[PDB]
Amino acid sequence: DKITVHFINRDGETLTTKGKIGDSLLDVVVQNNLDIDGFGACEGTLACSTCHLIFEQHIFEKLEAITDEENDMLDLAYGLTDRSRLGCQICLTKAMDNMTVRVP
Ligand code: FES
Repeated sequence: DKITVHFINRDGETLTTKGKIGDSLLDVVVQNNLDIDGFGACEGTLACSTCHLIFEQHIFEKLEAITDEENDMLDLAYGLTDRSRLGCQICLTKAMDNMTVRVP
């Protein structure tokens, strides 16, 4: 199944695209060639902070439990919020249809 995801880019523009249930948010950016500068540098291997996304609170609270490995890297991210995750760790579910995520 596919869902719609909106990305607010760091230039304030919204990029709307579709992703498949089970794909990571990095897969969504890559597969759809979204023009988000520098996003996903390390290719989803927890060796960068560049796939950092800011979530809506209601989505964030139902995401999978964060690992220490993700958290340690995420701690170093520019514009870290209490609703932040590394996007390459987050896989799409139907709860996320029409959600908005933001790139700081
Ligand atoms: S793409 Fe590097 S940790 Fe997510």
